[PDB]
Amino acid sequence: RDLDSALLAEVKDVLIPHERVVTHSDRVIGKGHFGVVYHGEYIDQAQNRIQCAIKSLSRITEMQQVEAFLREGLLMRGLNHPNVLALIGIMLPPEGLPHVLLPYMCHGDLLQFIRSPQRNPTVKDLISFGLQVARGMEYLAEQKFVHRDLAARNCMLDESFTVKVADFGLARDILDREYYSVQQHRHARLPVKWTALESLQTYRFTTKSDVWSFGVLLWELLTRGAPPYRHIDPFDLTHFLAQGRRLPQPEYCPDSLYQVMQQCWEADPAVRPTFRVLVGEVEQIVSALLGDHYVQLP
Ligand SMILES: Nc1ncnc2c1ncn2[C@@H]1O[C@H](COP(=O)(O)OP(=O)(O)NP(=O)(O)O)[C@@H](O)[C@H]1O
Ligand SMILES: [Mg+2]
Repeated sequence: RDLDSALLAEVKDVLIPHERVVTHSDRVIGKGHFGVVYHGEYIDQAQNRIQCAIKSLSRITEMQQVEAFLREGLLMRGLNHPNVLALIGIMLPPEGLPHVLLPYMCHGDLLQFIRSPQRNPTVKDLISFGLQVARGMEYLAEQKFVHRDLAARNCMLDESFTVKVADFGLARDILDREYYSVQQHRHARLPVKWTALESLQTYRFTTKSDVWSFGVLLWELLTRGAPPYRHIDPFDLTHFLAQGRRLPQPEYCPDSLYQVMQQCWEADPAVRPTFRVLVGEVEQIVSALLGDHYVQLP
Protein backbone atom coordinates (compact mmCIF):
# COMPACT_ATOMS: atom_id res chain seq x y z
CA ARG A 1 0.00 0.00 0.00
CA ASP A 2 2.82 2.38 -0.98
CA LEU A 3 2.83 5.32 -3.37
CA ASP A 4 4.59 5.35 -6.73
CA SER A 5 7.89 7.26 -6.41
CA ALA A 6 6.72 9.48 -9.27
CA LEU A 7 3.53 10.53 -7.43
CA LEU A 8 5.49 11.20 -4.20
CA ALA A 9 7.69 13.50 -6.29
CA GLU A 10 4.70 15.12 -8.07
CA VAL A 11 2.93 16.00 -4.80
CA LYS A 12 6.09 16.62 -2.76
CA ASP A 13 5.14 20.24 -2.02
CA VAL A 14 2.12 19.16 0.08
CA LEU A 15 3.40 15.96 1.74
CA ILE A 16 4.78 16.17 5.27
CA PRO A 17 6.84 13.08 6.29
CA HIS A 18 5.24 11.16 9.16
CA GLU A 19 8.43 11.70 11.19
CA ARG A 20 7.86 15.47 11.16
CA VAL A 21 4.45 15.03 12.85
CA VAL A 22 2.98 14.02 16.22
CA THR A 23 -0.72 13.10 16.44
CA HIS A 24 -2.03 13.23 20.02
CA SER A 25 -4.39 10.29 19.49
CA ASP A 26 -5.63 10.77 23.07
CA ARG A 27 -6.51 14.45 22.51
CA VAL A 28 -9.59 14.08 20.31
CA ILE A 29 -11.25 17.38 19.32
CA GLY A 30 -14.21 15.64 17.67
CA LYS A 31 -15.45 13.35 14.91
CA GLY A 32 -17.38 14.37 11.78
CA HIS A 33 -18.74 13.06 8.48
CA PHE A 34 -15.28 12.53 6.95
CA GLY A 35 -12.91 11.76 9.85
CA VAL A 36 -11.60 12.36 13.38
CA VAL A 37 -9.84 15.58 14.38
CA TYR A 38 -7.02 15.53 16.96
CA HIS A 39 -4.63 17.96 18.58
CA GLY A 40 -1.15 17.56 17.16
CA GLU A 41 2.24 19.07 16.42
CA TYR A 42 4.58 19.29 13.44
CA ILE A 43 8.02 20.67 12.66
CA ASP A 44 8.06 23.58 10.19
CA GLN A 45 10.89 24.36 7.77
CA ALA A 46 12.69 26.59 10.27
CA GLN A 47 12.71 23.50 12.55
CA ASN A 48 10.27 25.12 15.01
CA ARG A 49 7.52 22.95 16.48
CA ILE A 50 3.99 24.22 15.72
CA GLN A 51 0.77 23.10 17.43
CA CYS A 52 -2.06 22.31 14.98
CA ALA A 53 -5.19 20.26 14.36
CA ILE A 54 -4.92 16.97 12.48
CA LYS A 55 -7.81 15.24 10.73
CA SER A 56 -7.43 11.59 9.74
CA LEU A 57 -9.69 10.97 6.74
CA SER A 58 -11.91 7.90 7.14
CA ARG A 59 -13.41 7.69 3.62
CA ILE A 60 -10.22 7.67 1.48
CA THR A 61 -9.04 4.05 1.30
CA GLU A 62 -8.71 2.87 -2.31
CA MET A 63 -5.33 3.83 -3.78
CA GLN A 64 -6.90 5.60 -6.78
CA GLN A 65 -8.85 7.80 -4.34
CA VAL A 66 -5.78 8.38 -2.19
CA GLU A 67 -3.85 9.54 -5.25
CA ALA A 68 -6.74 11.76 -6.39
CA PHE A 69 -6.85 13.30 -2.92
CA LEU A 70 -3.12 14.11 -2.87
CA ARG A 71 -3.25 15.84 -6.25
CA GLU A 72 -6.26 17.84 -5.00
CA GLY A 73 -4.29 18.51 -1.79
CA LEU A 74 -1.51 20.00 -3.93
CA LEU A 75 -4.02 22.41 -5.46
CA MET A 76 -5.44 23.36 -2.06
CA ARG A 77 -1.95 23.95 -0.63
CA GLY A 78 -1.71 27.01 -2.89
CA LEU A 79 -4.98 28.54 -1.65
CA ASN A 80 -4.42 31.77 0.28
CA HIS A 81 -7.19 34.01 1.61
CA PRO A 82 -8.02 35.62 4.99
CA ASN A 83 -11.43 33.90 5.04
CA VAL A 84 -10.22 30.46 3.95
CA LEU A 85 -8.56 27.97 6.28
CA ALA A 86 -5.03 27.13 5.07
CA LEU A 87 -3.97 23.56 4.40
CA ILE A 88 -0.61 23.07 6.17
CA GLY A 89 -0.09 19.77 4.37
CA ILE A 90 -0.98 16.08 4.20
CA MET A 91 0.65 13.20 6.05
CA LEU A 92 0.65 9.50 5.19
CA PRO A 93 1.63 7.21 8.11
CA PRO A 94 3.50 4.19 6.62
CA GLU A 95 0.47 1.93 7.04
CA GLY A 96 -2.71 3.97 7.39
CA LEU A 97 -4.86 6.79 6.11
CA PRO A 98 -4.26 10.39 4.88
CA HIS A 99 -4.00 12.99 7.65
CA VAL A 100 -4.68 16.65 6.92
CA LEU A 101 -2.78 19.24 8.98
CA LEU A 102 -4.79 22.37 9.74
CA PRO A 103 -4.10 25.58 11.73
CA TYR A 104 -5.65 25.26 15.17
CA MET A 105 -8.63 27.62 15.43
CA CYS A 106 -8.93 28.59 19.09
CA HIS A 107 -12.48 29.99 18.99
CA GLY A 108 -14.15 26.90 17.44
CA ASP A 109 -16.89 27.11 14.78
CA LEU A 110 -19.55 29.73 13.94
CA LEU A 111 -22.39 27.39 14.85
CA GLN A 112 -21.19 27.02 18.46
CA PHE A 113 -20.28 30.70 18.67
CA ILE A 114 -23.79 31.85 17.79
CA ARG A 115 -25.41 29.18 20.02
CA SER A 116 -23.42 30.24 23.11
CA PRO A 117 -25.81 31.41 25.90
CA GLN A 118 -22.86 33.51 27.12
CA ARG A 119 -23.11 35.80 24.07
CA ASN A 120 -25.66 38.32 22.80
CA PRO A 121 -25.03 38.64 19.01
CA THR A 122 -26.88 41.37 17.13
CA VAL A 123 -28.39 41.08 13.66
CA LYS A 124 -25.56 43.27 12.36
CA ASP A 125 -22.94 41.02 14.01
CA LEU A 126 -24.50 37.96 12.38
CA ILE A 127 -24.75 39.44 8.87
CA SER A 128 -21.12 40.59 9.20
CA PHE A 129 -20.04 36.98 9.83
CA GLY A 130 -22.08 35.96 6.77
CA LEU A 131 -20.17 38.50 4.66
CA GLN A 132 -16.86 36.99 5.77
CA VAL A 133 -18.12 33.53 4.69
CA ALA A 134 -19.22 34.99 1.32
CA ARG A 135 -15.71 36.45 0.80
CA GLY A 136 -14.02 33.10 1.50
CA MET A 137 -16.45 31.35 -0.83
CA GLU A 138 -15.93 33.92 -3.61
CA TYR A 139 -12.21 33.13 -3.49
CA LEU A 140 -12.76 29.34 -3.55
CA ALA A 141 -15.16 29.69 -6.49
CA GLU A 142 -12.64 31.84 -8.40
CA GLN A 143 -10.04 29.11 -7.72
CA LYS A 144 -12.47 26.49 -9.14
CA PHE A 145 -13.18 24.78 -5.83
CA VAL A 146 -16.61 23.46 -4.93
CA HIS A 147 -17.10 23.09 -1.18
CA ARG A 148 -19.88 20.46 -1.15
CA ASP A 149 -20.22 20.66 2.66
CA LEU A 150 -20.67 24.38 3.46
CA ALA A 151 -22.51 24.99 6.74
CA ALA A 152 -22.01 27.18 9.81
CA ARG A 153 -20.22 24.34 11.61
CA ASN A 154 -17.48 24.41 8.92
CA CYS A 155 -16.75 28.12 9.37
CA MET A 156 -13.98 28.30 11.95
CA LEU A 157 -12.99 31.25 14.14
CA ASP A 158 -9.40 32.31 14.86
CA GLU A 159 -7.98 34.35 17.75
CA SER A 160 -9.33 37.59 16.24
CA PHE A 161 -12.75 36.09 15.34
CA THR A 162 -11.85 36.09 11.65
CA VAL A 163 -14.02 33.48 9.91
CA LYS A 164 -12.10 30.75 8.02
CA VAL A 165 -14.09 28.56 5.63
CA ALA A 166 -12.92 24.97 6.18
CA ASP A 167 -13.58 21.35 5.17
CA PHE A 168 -13.76 21.96 1.44
CA GLY A 169 -11.86 19.45 -0.70
CA LEU A 170 -13.19 16.43 1.29
CA ALA A 171 -16.62 15.46 -0.06
CA ARG A 172 -16.62 14.41 -3.73
CA ASP A 173 -19.11 14.05 -6.57
CA ILE A 174 -20.90 10.65 -6.47
CA LEU A 175 -18.47 8.76 -4.16
CA ASP A 176 -19.85 10.32 -0.95
CA ARG A 177 -23.57 9.99 -1.84
CA GLU A 178 -24.17 8.25 1.51
CA TYR A 179 -23.88 11.59 3.34
CA TYR A 180 -26.39 13.27 0.97
CA SER A 181 -28.95 10.46 0.75
CA VAL A 182 -32.55 10.77 1.97
CA GLN A 183 -33.43 7.06 1.77
CA GLN A 184 -32.50 6.69 5.46
CA HIS A 185 -35.37 9.09 6.32
CA ARG A 186 -34.58 10.39 9.83
CA HIS A 187 -31.28 8.46 9.68
CA ALA A 188 -30.08 10.80 6.88
CA ARG A 189 -26.93 12.84 7.58
CA LEU A 190 -26.85 16.57 8.35
CA PRO A 191 -25.62 17.65 4.85
CA VAL A 192 -28.93 16.69 3.15
CA LYS A 193 -30.59 19.84 4.53
CA TRP A 194 -27.85 22.17 3.23
CA THR A 195 -27.73 20.57 -0.22
CA ALA A 196 -29.15 22.07 -3.42
CA LEU A 197 -32.20 20.33 -4.82
CA GLU A 198 -30.40 19.25 -8.03
CA SER A 199 -27.43 17.80 -6.09
CA LEU A 200 -29.78 15.75 -3.87
CA GLN A 201 -30.89 14.25 -7.20
CA THR A 202 -27.49 13.66 -8.92
CA TYR A 203 -24.66 13.89 -6.30
CA ARG A 204 -23.00 16.39 -8.65
CA PHE A 205 -22.01 19.66 -6.99
CA THR A 206 -21.19 23.09 -8.48
CA THR A 207 -20.49 26.59 -7.14
CA LYS A 208 -24.22 27.19 -7.66
CA SER A 209 -25.03 24.30 -5.32
CA ASP A 210 -22.62 25.93 -2.84
CA VAL A 211 -24.65 29.14 -3.29
CA TRP A 212 -27.73 27.23 -2.17
CA SER A 213 -25.76 25.95 0.85
CA PHE A 214 -24.71 29.53 1.66
CA GLY A 215 -28.38 30.59 1.78
CA VAL A 216 -29.06 27.93 4.42
CA LEU A 217 -25.94 29.12 6.22
CA LEU A 218 -27.31 32.69 6.35
CA TRP A 219 -30.54 31.25 7.76
CA GLU A 220 -28.53 29.48 10.49
CA LEU A 221 -26.82 32.75 11.42
CA LEU A 222 -30.04 34.73 11.76
CA THR A 223 -31.84 32.02 13.77
CA ARG A 224 -28.63 31.57 15.84
CA GLY A 225 -28.33 27.92 14.97
CA ALA A 226 -31.82 26.54 14.49
CA PRO A 227 -31.89 23.14 12.73
CA PRO A 228 -33.17 23.68 9.13
CA TYR A 229 -36.48 21.99 8.22
CA ARG A 230 -36.72 20.63 11.78
CA HIS A 231 -40.14 18.95 11.38
CA ILE A 232 -39.72 17.58 7.83
CA ASP A 233 -38.73 13.95 7.26
CA PRO A 234 -35.75 14.11 4.78
CA PHE A 235 -37.70 11.59 2.69
CA ASP A 236 -40.23 14.40 2.03
CA LEU A 237 -37.57 17.09 1.65
CA THR A 238 -37.14 16.89 -2.16
CA HIS A 239 -40.94 17.07 -2.54
CA PHE A 240 -41.19 20.07 -0.18
CA LEU A 241 -38.51 21.94 -2.17
CA ALA A 242 -40.02 20.90 -5.51
CA GLN A 243 -43.34 22.46 -4.42
CA GLY A 244 -41.26 25.66 -3.96
CA ARG A 245 -41.46 25.75 -0.16
CA ARG A 246 -38.34 27.11 1.54
CA LEU A 247 -37.01 27.97 4.97
CA PRO A 248 -39.13 30.79 6.51
CA GLN A 249 -37.82 34.29 7.16
CA PRO A 250 -36.24 34.46 10.68
CA GLU A 251 -37.95 36.85 13.09
CA TYR A 252 -35.31 39.60 12.90
CA CYS A 253 -33.95 38.91 9.43
CA PRO A 254 -34.28 42.05 7.23
CA ASP A 255 -36.38 41.65 4.08
CA SER A 256 -33.33 42.50 1.98
CA LEU A 257 -31.39 39.51 3.34
CA TYR A 258 -34.39 37.11 3.14
CA GLN A 259 -34.57 38.10 -0.53
CA VAL A 260 -30.90 37.10 -0.97
CA MET A 261 -31.63 33.78 0.75
CA GLN A 262 -34.50 33.25 -1.69
CA GLN A 263 -32.22 33.99 -4.67
CA CYS A 264 -29.72 31.44 -3.27
CA TRP A 265 -32.50 28.81 -3.28
CA GLU A 266 -33.87 29.39 -6.80
CA ALA A 267 -34.64 25.99 -8.34
CA ASP A 268 -32.70 26.97 -11.48
CA PRO A 269 -28.97 27.03 -10.58
CA ALA A 270 -28.35 29.49 -13.43
CA VAL A 271 -30.69 32.00 -11.78
CA ARG A 272 -28.88 31.89 -8.41
CA PRO A 273 -26.27 34.67 -7.99
CA THR A 274 -22.50 34.16 -7.96
CA PHE A 275 -20.51 34.55 -4.75
CA ARG A 276 -19.02 37.72 -6.29
CA VAL A 277 -22.49 39.24 -6.52
CA LEU A 278 -23.46 37.99 -3.04
CA VAL A 279 -20.40 39.67 -1.53
CA GLY A 280 -21.55 42.96 -3.05
CA GLU A 281 -25.19 42.50 -2.06
CA VAL A 282 -24.46 41.52 1.52
CA GLU A 283 -21.97 44.39 1.90
CA GLN A 284 -24.69 46.78 0.71
CA ILE A 285 -27.21 45.36 3.19
CA VAL A 286 -24.74 45.70 6.07
CA SER A 287 -24.02 49.35 5.26
CA ALA A 288 -27.73 50.18 4.83
CA LEU A 289 -28.96 48.65 8.14
CA LEU A 290 -31.23 50.87 10.27
CA GLY A 291 -31.03 50.21 14.02
CA ASP A 292 -29.94 46.86 15.45
CA HIS A 293 -31.67 44.12 17.42
CA TYR A 294 -30.33 41.41 19.69
CA VAL A 295 -31.30 37.96 18.43
CA GLN A 296 -32.60 35.24 20.78
CA LEU A 297 -31.59 31.58 20.79
CA PRO A 298 -34.09 29.10 19.17
N1 LIG B 1 -8.62 23.46 12.57
C1 LIG B 1 -9.41 23.18 13.61
N2 LIG B 1 -9.13 23.75 14.81
C2 LIG B 1 -9.93 23.46 15.85
N3 LIG B 1 -11.00 22.66 15.90
C3 LIG B 1 -11.23 22.11 14.69
C4 LIG B 1 -10.51 22.32 13.53
N4 LIG B 1 -11.05 21.59 12.49
C5 LIG B 1 -12.08 20.97 13.02
N5 LIG B 1 -12.23 21.24 14.36
C6 LIG B 1 -13.27 20.74 15.25
O1 LIG B 1 -13.14 19.33 15.31
C7 LIG B 1 -14.46 18.73 15.47
C8 LIG B 1 -14.66 17.70 14.39
O2 LIG B 1 -14.58 18.38 13.12
P1 LIG B 1 -15.26 17.78 11.80
O3 LIG B 1 -14.87 16.35 11.62
O4 LIG B 1 -14.97 18.72 10.67
O5 LIG B 1 -16.82 17.82 12.18
P2 LIG B 1 -18.01 18.86 11.88
O6 LIG B 1 -17.34 20.16 11.52
O7 LIG B 1 -18.84 18.82 13.13
N6 LIG B 1 -18.77 18.18 10.60
P3 LIG B 1 -18.24 18.04 9.03
O8 LIG B 1 -17.03 18.92 8.84
O9 LIG B 1 -19.43 18.43 8.12
O10 LIG B 1 -17.86 16.60 8.69
C9 LIG B 1 -15.46 19.89 15.45
O11 LIG B 1 -15.82 20.32 16.76
C10 LIG B 1 -14.69 21.00 14.74
O12 LIG B 1 -15.16 22.28 15.08
MG1 LIG C 1 -16.07 20.23 9.97
